[PDB]
Amino acid sequence: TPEVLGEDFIRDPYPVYARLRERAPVAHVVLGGAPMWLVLRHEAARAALTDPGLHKDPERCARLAARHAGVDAEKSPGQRMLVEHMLGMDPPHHTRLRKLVAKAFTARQIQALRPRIEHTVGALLDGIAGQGEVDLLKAFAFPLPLTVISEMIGVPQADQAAFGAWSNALTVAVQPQEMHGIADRMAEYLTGLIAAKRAAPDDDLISGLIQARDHEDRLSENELVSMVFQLLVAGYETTAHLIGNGMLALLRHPDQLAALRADRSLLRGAVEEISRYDNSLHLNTLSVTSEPVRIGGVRIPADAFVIVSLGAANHDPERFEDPERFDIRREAGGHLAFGHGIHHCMGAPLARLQTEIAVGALLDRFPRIELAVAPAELRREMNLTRGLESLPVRLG
Amino acid sequence: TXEGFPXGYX
Ligand code: HEM
Repeated sequence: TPEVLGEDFIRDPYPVYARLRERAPVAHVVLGGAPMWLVLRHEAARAALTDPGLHKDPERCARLAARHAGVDAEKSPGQRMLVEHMLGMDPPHHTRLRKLVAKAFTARQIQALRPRIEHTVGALLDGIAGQGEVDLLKAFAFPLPLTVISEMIGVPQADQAAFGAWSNALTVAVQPQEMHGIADRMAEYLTGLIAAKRAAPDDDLISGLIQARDHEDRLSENELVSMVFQLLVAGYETTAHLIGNGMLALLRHPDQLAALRADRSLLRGAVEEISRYDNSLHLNTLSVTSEPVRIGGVRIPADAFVIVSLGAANHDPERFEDPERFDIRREAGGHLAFGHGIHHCMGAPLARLQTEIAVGALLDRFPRIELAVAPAELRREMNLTRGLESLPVRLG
Repeated sequence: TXEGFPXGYX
């Protein structure tokens, strides 16, 4: 029988994972009324993530989804921007896109990353120092990656708040025409930005993406919009909630917080354990089969939705001992917070860099930081990205 | 959202 996964799962997924993962390495479940296959064990997850039988095909997903809702033309630029990126395609097309996007990074762009992150972190902490209590998400965890990614991409400072707010609104849309409307505005904005960098190339990643070439091959206008969008959003709320979840873990384990403050040689290991323990993404993006596939000994039929639970794999006792415990001194190497295989997260070094600097700088500036509320007052967002509604902290 | 469906997640 197909276990129904609802709002309780969304808010608190790891106890569901602990019960299904013991039963089999893959579970047949129903998520949002859609039957699908949930890969749970670490080995099975690595195999699924390297299995060419799992396809990124948003068009087939749409067609299959229409069938489960029993319902059955020109795509708007928003519609296209949402799905015409790296995570929306398979090789060879995926190989080409990611070859070109990797060329766009210049050495100057990469080197400015660390100085820029420490300057933004600095500015943000100067703006909250003196307040007794702040919501660390709105005051720090969300603005930092918004700024860093926006500056790397080339979004002007005066436009950054608005792009962030549109991203939040895209994230909470419930109806396709609404989502498409938000996306259409975003795509229109990114079309203007791209036009201005064609006319006057700067030292930003948009200009790098326009100029990248493989002989005469280049990113089309469509691919540019979709990739600039994905690069802006893929690390915005994901980095913020990594920082949020990690700071929450650190505050709920004050001995390790103090240990980390006293010994920065534990910082790298602390960021790794944050990704393993409570990653902002416990699920990867939806995949669809075209033919039967074999994952963890479980046969999955053709025309099936397949989702890989990075979180369940990261909490797999076959791979990590005492996996429900947060322990920065652990060997957390080999987690799947950034994926695995051809779609492995392109931004993983940047996400690690921002998180390491942000947490380090927080504990340096605010030695007496603590939760400002009782844990029973915290709430998780009703969202596939694992994140808190707020993180109230007393800076002291 | 980034496989073309409302409900966040891209
Ligand atoms: C803590 C923050 C982040 C987490 C947890 C994360 C996680 C992931 C995961 C798990 C995937 C694989 C998706 C799948 O297989 O369905 C992925 C892909 C990707 N991520 Fe990240 N990511 C983060 C930050 C970033 C940042 C900062 C960027 C860029 C600014 C970025 C850009 C990308 C891109 C372009 C892909 C697609 C690569 C491909 O499909 O070949 N991510 N991410």
